[PDB]
Amino acid sequence: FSXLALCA
Repeated sequence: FSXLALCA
């Protein structure tokens, strides 16, 4: 996915 819990 694109952005879960570490999109940083």
